[PDB]
Amino acid sequence: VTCGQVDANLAPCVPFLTQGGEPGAACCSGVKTLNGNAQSPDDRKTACNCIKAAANRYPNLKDDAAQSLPSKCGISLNVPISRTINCDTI
Ligand SMILES: CCCCCCCCCCCCCC(=O)O
Repeated sequence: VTCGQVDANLAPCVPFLTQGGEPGAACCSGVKTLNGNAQSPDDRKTACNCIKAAANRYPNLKDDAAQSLPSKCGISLNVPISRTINCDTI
């Protein structure tokens, strides 16, 4: 896991994460790839920190979009999309 790969995976989620609505196929696919790549505790902690960085790019981030993404994509998300998560607890 690198932050560049996290950014690539989550890029198609940016409109949903910033405007609400539904994630869409490309976003759900991106998140499933990420979730697939966060296979170890280290990978998960690393991904968590990169996702937190990404989430903190957008002053207009919709936290409830972020919170609804796993249910809308049908996945158990190992690394939640959050601006404030402490990644040590992942
Ligand atoms: C369970 C994941 C396998 C699906 C692989 C690509 C799916 C992309 C569209 C995602 C929509 C959610 C599907 C689902 O997990 O039920």
